[PDB]
Amino acid sequence: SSVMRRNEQLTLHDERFEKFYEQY
Amino acid sequence: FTYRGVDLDQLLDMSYEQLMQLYSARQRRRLNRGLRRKQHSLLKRLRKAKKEAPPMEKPEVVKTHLRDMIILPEMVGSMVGVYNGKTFNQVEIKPEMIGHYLGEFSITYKPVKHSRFIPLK
Amino acid sequence: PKKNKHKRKKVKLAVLKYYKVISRLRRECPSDECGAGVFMASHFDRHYCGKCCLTYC
Amino acid sequence: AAHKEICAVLAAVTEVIRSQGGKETETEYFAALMTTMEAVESPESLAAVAYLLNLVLKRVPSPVLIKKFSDTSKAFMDIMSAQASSGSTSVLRWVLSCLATLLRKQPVTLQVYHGLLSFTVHPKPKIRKAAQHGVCSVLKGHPAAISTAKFCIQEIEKSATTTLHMLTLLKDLLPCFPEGLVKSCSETLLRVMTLSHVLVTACAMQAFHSLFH
Amino acid sequence: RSGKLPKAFKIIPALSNWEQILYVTEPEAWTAAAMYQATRIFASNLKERMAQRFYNLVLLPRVRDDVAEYKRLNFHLYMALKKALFKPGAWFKGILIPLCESGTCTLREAIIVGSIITKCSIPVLHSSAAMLKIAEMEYSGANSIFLRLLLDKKYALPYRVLDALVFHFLGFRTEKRELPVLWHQCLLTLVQRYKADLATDQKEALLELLRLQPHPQLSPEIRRELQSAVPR
RNA sequence: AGUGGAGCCUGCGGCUUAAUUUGCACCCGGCCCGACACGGACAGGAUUGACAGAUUGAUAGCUCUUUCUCGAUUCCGUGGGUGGUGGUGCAUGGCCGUUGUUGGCUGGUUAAUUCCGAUGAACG
Ligand SMILES: [Zn+2]
Repeated sequence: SSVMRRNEQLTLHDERFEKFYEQY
Repeated sequence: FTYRGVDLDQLLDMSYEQLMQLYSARQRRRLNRGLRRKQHSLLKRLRKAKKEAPPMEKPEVVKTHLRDMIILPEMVGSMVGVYNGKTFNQVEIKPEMIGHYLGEFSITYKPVKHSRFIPLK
Repeated sequence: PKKNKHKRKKVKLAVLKYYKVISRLRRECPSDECGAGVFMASHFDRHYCGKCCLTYC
Repeated sequence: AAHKEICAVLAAVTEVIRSQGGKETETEYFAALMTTMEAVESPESLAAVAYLLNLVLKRVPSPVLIKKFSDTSKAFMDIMSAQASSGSTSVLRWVLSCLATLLRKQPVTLQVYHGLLSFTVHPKPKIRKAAQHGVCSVLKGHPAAISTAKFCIQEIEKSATTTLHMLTLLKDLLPCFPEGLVKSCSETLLRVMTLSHVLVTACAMQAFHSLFH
Repeated sequence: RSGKLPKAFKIIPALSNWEQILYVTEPEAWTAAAMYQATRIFASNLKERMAQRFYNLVLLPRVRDDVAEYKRLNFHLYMALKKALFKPGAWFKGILIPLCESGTCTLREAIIVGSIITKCSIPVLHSSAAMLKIAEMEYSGANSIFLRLLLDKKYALPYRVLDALVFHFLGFRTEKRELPVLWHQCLLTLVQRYKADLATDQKEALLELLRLQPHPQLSPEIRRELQSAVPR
């Protein structure tokens, strides 16, 4: 986890990243 | 027509085990060494062509690459399109080629087809 | 004899032929892995199914 | 994984299991497992109890073996009958091993030794080799030398691959023979020199080498 | 060599004890065409777990063996990997990430896998997950090629994934080791494709990286692309 | 003593053919498969995997008919503009080898401590 972001101008998809490393 | 004193009608009835004496040495040894399965499939295709053809003209041609297959006495009535390198030479099976192979009816090479100085000064 | 690529036939609404009005127009596969929704292919002399080859002729 | 451990049969059985009940050694384990020996042909269990009988009995229970040598004699003879009727692999080998231990630590003894020597010409190599080592240990540890020497003479005179094995027996047993039986065995070896086979000749040369060495 | 395999081999995914059947069939002695057909059948019958285990146990060791032996991937095995990428979840979790985490990935396999990735279309969620997986592991020489080729796949990049990539770049300030310019090429690709998704403190972080870790040729181009970058 | 004379076969030439490989490219067939940009098709579903019968010289969904399934993992064409499991040469970090002395048996199998099968230390 990081500290900064892109801040403004909306989001489209939060992305599902926990379906790859959690398998093994 | 008779072959080695044996007519075609009894040749059809005369079976696989005692084919030895009516042949030459080479195909006798070839049959003694064990016949394979690919030429059996070729026999099956030839006879499948032989069934459903109407019986008042010559049946449909069966084509193959097999140049080295022993002609059985029961081949009389087939049409064999044997490869030569480029094309299929399709030939009628007469009763007279029982002892021969399929290679000598498919020639792989064409025949070969192959003025003097006079001083003036 | 160029290397042409086979094109899948865009059949128009191949989905909308296994149901009427309710029930199944085709049979249901009795398999353990799948079935009751995997439609049973019924060709003019035979049958053809999805996964584990439960085939009837 | 369970044979290389200290608690396994490689080390624990040899040291602490001979002390049955704190005193070494007791044949109460042997005296209560006749049910495995008779009317049971379960594989790999008779072999295991024969291995245990071979390994435990080696700690010289001489008065016990003297007093119940008769019981062990009939027990091992019915074992011989059962294994001849069945034809197993490991049970016969370790029961010949425990027979060897019994005969080394110790009329009935003569017939037990005769049976042990008769089960030496078995075609199976493990049984035959176990009987070979057993007869070698029993004779070298003798009033029974005449019996085994005349048995070897009669076994040669009755006859082809077992001749090499019993020639190895003769090679390991010529020095512990009486003089007349030494002369008879030398005459028999000289008779079998006449064959043109080289393997029996080499076995006889090694027997002569072990005798004269 | 050619033709069709017996159809009993194709009922292996329909079985329950498929691992024992796989061990009976001895996959280490298979040929390239047989393994290609096996990967095709395994990817054509769902069940991402068994496909991932097959890639972990069979396909990846064979790829390692013939790359170490013949110095090039096989033709039918290249097709096998292309067929395995048709199920991207099994291919990422079964081949790419374990080989990156092994720490002994060769450059030849790195270039081959990157060319396979750039041959194909990667889903945006799967590409972002791959980015996050690469950015979270330790640094290796061949991993920069994977990251650069995934970056010039040119997909949309989320918040946390891009920030994890940025801090992966920021994790190199105390490193006095000589650094390849391939890492700088991955960095230049990131800047060139995502200059509008770069905030301020990231930009001065990259300027102080270029000051701390300078390059004669490509670092001026990175400086130009950072200095002429519009935000938002 | 021969060859060069005759016959046999063998190499270069030459001639023939599909090739008469070479100082197996190919004959004749059948197979299999790069991104950049733009214009299209694309969940109406792009696409992957096929029961069968056969085309084929034989089979094979890699083929020719019949619809069953996986579903974005997409697939058609055009550019002298890049180009890629590209090939090749230079510099490059590690790593092998290259440039004395003294100790120390569950198993089946064969004649045979037979065959296979599990199974360490100092001194100069
Ligand atoms: Zn069904």
